Amino acid sequence: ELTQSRVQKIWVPVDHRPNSPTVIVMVGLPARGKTYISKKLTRYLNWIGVPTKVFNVGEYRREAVKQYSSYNFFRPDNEEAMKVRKQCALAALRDVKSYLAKEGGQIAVFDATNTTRERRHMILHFAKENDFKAFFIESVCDDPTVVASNIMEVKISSPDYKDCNSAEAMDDFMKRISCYEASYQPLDPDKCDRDLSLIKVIDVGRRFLVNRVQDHIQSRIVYYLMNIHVQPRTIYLCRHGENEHNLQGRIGGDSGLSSRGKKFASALSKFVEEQNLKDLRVWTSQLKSTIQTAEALRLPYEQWKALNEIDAGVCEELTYEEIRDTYPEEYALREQDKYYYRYPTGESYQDLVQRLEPVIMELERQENVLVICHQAVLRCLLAYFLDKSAEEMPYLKCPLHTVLKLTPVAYGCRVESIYLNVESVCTHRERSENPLMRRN
Amino acid sequence: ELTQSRVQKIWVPVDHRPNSPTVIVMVGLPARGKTYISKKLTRYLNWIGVPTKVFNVGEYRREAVKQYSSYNFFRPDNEEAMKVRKQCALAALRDVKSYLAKEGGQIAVFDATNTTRERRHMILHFAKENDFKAFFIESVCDDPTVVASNIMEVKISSPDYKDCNSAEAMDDFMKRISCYEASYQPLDPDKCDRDLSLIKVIDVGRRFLVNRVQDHIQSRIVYYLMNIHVQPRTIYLCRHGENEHNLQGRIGGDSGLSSRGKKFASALSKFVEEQNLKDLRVWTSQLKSTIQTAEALRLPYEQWKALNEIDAGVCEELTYEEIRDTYPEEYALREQDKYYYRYPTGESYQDLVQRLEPVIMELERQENVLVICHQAVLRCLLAYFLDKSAEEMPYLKCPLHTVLKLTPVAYGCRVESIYLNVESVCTHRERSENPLMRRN
Ligand SMILES: Nc1ncnc2c1ncn2[C@@H]1O[C@H](COP(=O)(O)OP(=O)(O)O)[C@@H](O)[C@H]1O
Ligand SMILES: Nc1ncnc2c1ncn2[C@@H]1O[C@H](COP(=O)(O)OP(=O)(O)O)[C@@H](O)[C@H]1O
Ligand SMILES: O=P(O)(O)OC[C@H]1O[C@@](CO)(OP(=O)(O)O)[C@@H](O)[C@@H]1O
Ligand SMILES: O=P(O)(O)OC[C@H]1O[C@@](CO)(OP(=O)(O)O)[C@@H](O)[C@@H]1O
Ligand SMILES: O=P(O)(O)OC[C@H]1O[C@](O)(CO)[C@@H](O)[C@@H]1O
Ligand SMILES: O=P(O)(O)OC[C@H]1O[C@](O)(CO)[C@@H](O)[C@@H]1O
Repeated sequence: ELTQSRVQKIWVPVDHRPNSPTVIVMVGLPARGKTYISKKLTRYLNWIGVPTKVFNVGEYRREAVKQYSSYNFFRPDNEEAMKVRKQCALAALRDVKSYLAKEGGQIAVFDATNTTRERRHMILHFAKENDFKAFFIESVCDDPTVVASNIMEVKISSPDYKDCNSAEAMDDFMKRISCYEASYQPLDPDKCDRDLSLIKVIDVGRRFLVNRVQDHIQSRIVYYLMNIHVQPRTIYLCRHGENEHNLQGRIGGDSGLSSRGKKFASALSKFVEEQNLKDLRVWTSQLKSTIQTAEALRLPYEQWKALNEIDAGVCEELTYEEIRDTYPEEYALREQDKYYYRYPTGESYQDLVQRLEPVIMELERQENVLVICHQAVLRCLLAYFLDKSAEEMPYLKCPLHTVLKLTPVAYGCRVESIYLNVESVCTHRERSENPLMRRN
Repeated sequence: ELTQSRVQKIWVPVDHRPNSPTVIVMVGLPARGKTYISKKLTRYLNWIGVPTKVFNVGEYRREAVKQYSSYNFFRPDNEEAMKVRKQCALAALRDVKSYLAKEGGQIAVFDATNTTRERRHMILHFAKENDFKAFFIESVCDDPTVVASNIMEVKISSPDYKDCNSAEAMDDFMKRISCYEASYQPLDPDKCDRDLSLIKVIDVGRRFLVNRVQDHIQSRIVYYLMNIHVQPRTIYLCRHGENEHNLQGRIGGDSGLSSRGKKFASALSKFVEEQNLKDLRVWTSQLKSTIQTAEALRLPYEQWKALNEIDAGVCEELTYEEIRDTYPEEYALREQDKYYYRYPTGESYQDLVQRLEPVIMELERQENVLVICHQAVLRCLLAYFLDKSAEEMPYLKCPLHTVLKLTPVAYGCRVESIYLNVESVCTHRERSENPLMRRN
C-alpha cells in the first residue's frame, strides 16, 4: 500500500509482519603506479557509494617481518622469503574474503605485483570459489625517467628505508625491481588472457587495452582510469562571497552578494593574480552569488547547474529557527542522519554526490581549476579530495571567504587553506548532542 | 551588475552597449558496423546537446552515379570510378567544412571505409588546415557469421540492390568487400599511427584499443562506445498509472494512483506476463505513482531519482489555469520556448536531458528493461531513442496507460505502441498559435 520513509523520503511497501562482489587485481612491476591507482580508484568508489577497500600485500609483509633490510628479501632464490610472501598474499586474500562476504564490502582491490600467471591463476581460483568476479588492472611503463621519478616520490620515504638515504634506497629499490623482471608475464589479452576482464594502462595512460568489460561497475572504473592523469596542477575551492541570506541566517534562495561578499570577490581577484597560473578554468554554479563572485575576476567562467547548492525543498529561504519551529520533526530527523536525510521535495548530501560526479570527473581531466560554490556542495567535493566518509562529509568546515587550495602529493592531496581576510558571518553548525518510553 | 534571463533563468552580465570542432573518421571494411556506430553515436551526441552530423560518402556516390550496377564499380583497376570516389570523398569533406566552420556544427562523422593510409593522411591534412581535431574509430571484425548477418540486415535492402534478390545482392557485396581487402591498412597505434587519437573496436566490442584521448568529448564517445552492444532485447517505456493530480489537472506533486491508475497497473502486469521475457529489469522514479505501478508487477524493481518528473519549481501542484492566472508571463514564456524554459526554482527539458544521461547510458548496457516514469521524462527518453530534436521533444505524445515498446532494427529503433485499455484523463497539450508595438 506504501509508506514514505522519514529520513530519505523513499516510498517503501508497508511491512505488516504476518550482485557479485569484485576483486580488482593490480598487475605490474614495482613503481608502476599500482598503489596510486588503487588508492585513488578506492577514493572514487567509496565517494560514489560503492564500498571498497585496498589490500596492500606489502603492508602484510611489513607486519610479519619486523624490519626490512634489503632487496635480498625479494630474490627468486630466497626460499624462506618466498614462503613468507606467499603466506602474506594468502592472508590478504583471507581478509578480502572476510570483507566481500562478511563485512558489506563490494570491491576489494588486491594490490601486489601479481606479475606471474601462477599468481593470477591462484587469485582466479579464489574468486571462483567464493563467487567473486575478478577484474585485472595492469600498469605498463618502461620509461626510466618515470620509474625513477616515481621511486623518488613514494618509495624512498617508505618505512622499509627508515635508517637509510636517498641514493642507497634508490639503488636497493632498483634491484628489488630486477628481482621481479625475470618472471614477469604481462597480461596477454591476445591469447592466454583472452577470457580475463582487464585493462592494461600503458605509458601513464597514453594508451589502453580493454578486454571484456562485464558489468556496470567495471565500465565505470575504466571510464575513470581513462580520465585521470598525473600532470602537476592545482584545484582551488571556495564559496560565493558572503550573501544577503547569509546575513539573515537564511538557507538557500538565490540572493546577491553583501558588501562584504563583494570585498571578498576583489580579494579573490588579487589572490588569483598572485598565484601566477598560466591558465585557469573558473567554474561557478547558476546561483547569482557564485557568478557575481566570478565576475570580480575578469576571466572566462563556466556555469554548471550541478554546482547549485543543496536544494532545501520546502525549507528554501527559511532560517534554521524557522525550520525548528515549523518543522521540528524534520529538524530533528536531519540532525539524526544528516548525510541521508532529504528535505521535503528537496535533496540530501547523498543526492549532491550523485549530481556532482560529473563535476568530479571533469575536475580529474582538467589542470588548473577554481571552483566557486556553496557550503554543502563544497563539503561534498572536499570529501572526495580528502577521502572523507559519508558520515563526516555533512560536518566538514568550509567557511566563507576561504580558498582551499589542493595540490597532488604522493598518494592523495595536500590541502592548504587561505583566508582572504574579509569578515563574514559563519554558517557552520556542529552535530547536536528518552526516559518516558521506558518503565523506569 | 547581472540580470536574470527570462526563459532559462540564467544570470548574465547586463549588456549596456557603450573549442575546436571534431572530425570523426570511421575506419574499416564494409559491413563492419561503421554506419551503425555513426548514426547511433550521432543520435547520442545531438541528444546531449553536441551538434553532430553524419557524412556518408556512399550517399554522395549514389547521388552522383544514377544507378548502381555491381561491384565492378569498386575494383582497384577502375580508374574512372576511382576518380568519382575520390571526388565523392572531397565533396563530403567540403560539406564537413561548411558544417563545422559555417553552420554551428561541433562534430562531423566522416563515414567511409577510410581503409588506406593515403586516405587518412589526406583527411588529416584537411583537419589540420581547417583547425579541426581528428579522431579515428575503426571497427575490426573477421567473424564470417557476423559479416554475413550484417549484410543480410542492412546491405541487401540498400537502394544499390533495388532490382535484385538476396543471393546475388549478397554475392555482389562479398565481392565489393574483396575489392577493399587488398589495400586495407588497419590503424597501427603501435607505431605508424602512434600520434593519432583513436579507438579500435574489435570483435563487436569484446575488445578495445584506445590511444591518446585528447579531450572531454573524445572520452565521452569512448565511454559510450564501450557500453552499447548489439544483443537483441526490448525496451518498454510507460507512465505511472493515472494519479490523483492527473484527475484534477494538477502538475507535479507526489500523488498516488486513482482507481483507474490501479487498474492500469494490473493490466501492465498482465501485459508483462504475456511478453514472456526470460529476465526483465524494472526501473521506476522515486515518486509514489511509479512505485505503486511497479508493485502491481510482483518483480524486483529499482528506484532512480533521475527518473523523477520535471520539477515545476514554484508551480508544483498548480493547474495550468492556476499557472496562467498567477504567472501569465511565465506561462507565455514557457509556450514560447518549451525546451529551454526553466520554471522558477525548477527545471527545463534541457535539465532533464542532463539528469537522464546516466539512465540512457545504463539503458544501453542492459537487455530487457521496463521503465515506468512520467510525461516529460518519457518524452526525453523517447526523443533519444527515436532521434527527435530538442524542438520537437517537449511536444511528443506520451499518453497514460500506454506502453511504448522499442526494438532494435537496422540503424535505430522500431516503436510499437500498446494501449492497455483502461481509461484516464489525457494530459497532452499541443503548441499555442502584436499591433500596438508598431505605428500601424
Ligand atoms: N599509469 C602510471 N604509470 C606509471 N606511473 C604512474 C601511473 N600512475 C601513477 N603513477 C606514478 O606512480 C607513483 C606511485 O607509485 P606506486 O603507486 O607506489 O607504484 P607501485 O605500487 O607500482 O610500486 C606516483 O609517483 C605516480 O605519479
Ligand atoms: N562493432 C561492430 N562490429 C561488427 N558489426 C557491428 C558492430 N556494431 C554494429 N554492427 C552491425 O553492423 C550492421 C550495420 O552495418 P553497417 O553499419 O551498415 O556497416 P558498414 O557501414 O561498416 O558497411 C548491423 O547489423 C550491426 O549489428
Ligand atoms: O606478492 P608480490 O607480487 O611480491 O607483491 C607484494 C610485494 O610488492 C611490493 C614490491 O614493492 O610492493 P609495495 O611497493 O606495494 O610495498 C612489496 O612490498 C610487497 O611485499
Ligand atoms: O571512400 P571509400 O573508402 O570507398 O568508402 C565510401 C564507400 O563505402 C561504401 C562501401 O560499402 O559504403 P556504404 O556501405 O557506406 O554505402 C560505398 O557505398 C561508398 O561509396
Ligand atoms: O547542511 P548544512 O550544514 O545545513 O548547510 C547547508 C546550507 O548552507 C548554505 O549554503 C548557506 O548556509 C545553505 O544554502 C544550505 O542549506
Ligand atoms: O511539459 P508539459 O507538457 O507541461 O508536461 C509536464 C507535466 O506532465 C506531468 O507529468 C503530468 O501532467 C506534470 O507533472 C508535468 O509538469
